[PDB]
Amino acid sequence: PMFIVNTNVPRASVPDGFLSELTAALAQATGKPPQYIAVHVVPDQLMAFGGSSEPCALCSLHSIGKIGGAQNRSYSKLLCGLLAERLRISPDRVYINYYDMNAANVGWNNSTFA
Amino acid sequence: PMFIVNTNVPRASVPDGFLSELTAALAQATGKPPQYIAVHVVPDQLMAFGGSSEPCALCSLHSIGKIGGAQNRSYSKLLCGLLAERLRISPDRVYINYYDMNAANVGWNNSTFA
Amino acid sequence: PMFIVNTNVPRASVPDGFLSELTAALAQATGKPPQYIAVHVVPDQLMAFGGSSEPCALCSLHSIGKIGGAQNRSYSKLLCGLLAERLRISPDRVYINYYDMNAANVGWNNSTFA
Repeated sequence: PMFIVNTNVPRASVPDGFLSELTAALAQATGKPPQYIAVHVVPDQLMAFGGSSEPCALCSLHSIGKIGGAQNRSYSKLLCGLLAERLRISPDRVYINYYDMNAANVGWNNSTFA
Repeated sequence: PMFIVNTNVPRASVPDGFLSELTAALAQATGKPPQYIAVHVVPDQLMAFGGSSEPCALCSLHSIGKIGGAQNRSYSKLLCGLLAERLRISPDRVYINYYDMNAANVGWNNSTFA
Repeated sequence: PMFIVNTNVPRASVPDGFLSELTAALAQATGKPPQYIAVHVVPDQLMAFGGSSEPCALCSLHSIGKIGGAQNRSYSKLLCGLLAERLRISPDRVYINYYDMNAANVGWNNSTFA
């Protein structure tokens, strides 16, 4: 699984430990080992949400399976909760796009997961 | 809806008001209230289009519905027009990927839109 | 086609000519003229793979067709190989997400490819 967060929050506001906390949380949530979790945080972005430049985030989670109605609700609660507690971003200023990737469309270690 | 522009145009060439203008134009184009529109501009990128480093942009528009043949043509005319007028990027050096997201696959406010 | 690499490798470790090399390689691999190939490299990223900050990359390849089981295996061997040779990233610390785009969902030159 891969989680990317783009945000206008400044780099200095990202706490130590944030990638590691995301990694462990996403391993637990998705049922995949932490060795398979990739995370990427991109602060200091030029963005607006609802025409306002208050803190906000535009995120993605890609996974081969483990994506669906109830699972994505659970991910959203988890991930909004973390963005709120660690980056002080209001949950209603977060969008997360979920992608259920076909194994044949995910490259790794010179091949694909198919 | 969420619109992201990645460009090699430098930050100083992005005019004041660009995110606001995109916000309002996309609200109008999609028929969604501006409170729903997120915009993100990423200047100064290391990118090439056709093997040339002249101004170019790689963009995305994600929306729950409001995506389809004729709509996407209309968005492209709108968005290439803005990139040409404001960032001096030629329309033939712009790619925009359109994504029709399922509401279940969009997180917001601790949940999803499903 | 459009290839994006996000990496924690620093900007100074990206060799001059890397974008051109990726352009040529992808033109050959996809069978498209180089004029259609767009490439984007984003170094110095805050990212982790498996909880570790050793060199890694999260990439995408979008193309209108030319995506499938065997092709994507081939692209992954090519692209992992280039990342390993040129950026010194281990292939087992690379994810590449492949996207087969509909021509109606790709904007260019004030319209779409449909």
